[PDB]
Amino acid sequence: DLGAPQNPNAKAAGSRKIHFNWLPPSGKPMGYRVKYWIQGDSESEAHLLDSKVPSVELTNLYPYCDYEMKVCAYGAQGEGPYSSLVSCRTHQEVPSEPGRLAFNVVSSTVTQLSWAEPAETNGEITAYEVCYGLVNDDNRPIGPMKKVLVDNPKNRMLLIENLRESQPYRYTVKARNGAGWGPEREAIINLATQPKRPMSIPIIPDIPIVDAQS
Ligand SMILES: [Cl-]
Repeated sequence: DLGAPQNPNAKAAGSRKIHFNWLPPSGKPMGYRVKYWIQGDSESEAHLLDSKVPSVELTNLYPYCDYEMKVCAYGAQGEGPYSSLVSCRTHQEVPSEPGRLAFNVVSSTVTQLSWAEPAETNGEITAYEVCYGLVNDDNRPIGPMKKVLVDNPKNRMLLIENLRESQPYRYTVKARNGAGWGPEREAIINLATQPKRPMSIPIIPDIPIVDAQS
């Protein structure tokens, strides 16, 4: 009789891969079948992976995601029983870019900047960082970018005042999670060419409003 594979054991091998191994059972196993799924899913949603050796690498997994898996051996009698179930979480990976930058332009020197959360957070987002700087026409920076420091970096909007009139700026936003910073979303805009709309600001502490010429 083919026994259950023994000491099933899984470890994350990145954000998108898990290595799962086990000890061969007694009884002339000819190979193994691994079933794996996202913790919470059903077993018609389970993936089935064959292997000829007592380990596999699971691939094309979701970052920062709990998986469940188990493995059986097969041989002359067919399939033996499955191992006990093991769980393992993939690593976080940096988020994707934030959503496209939205500018609500108030005046020739003031604009609100906002953005959607990254389509793939690949973890929990703990901060955004906004940078901005003067550019010419080739998106060529004129001097250094500035980075904005704020009390609550999880907010997805900023008010920027005292920008240089009739001058284009590049703005970037990136997001951070436990794995670090992802790619930036960039936009280049000159407030002079934008239609203006007034906005209301509550007179309260901690409004995230930044002076562009510190
Ligand atoms: Cl990976």
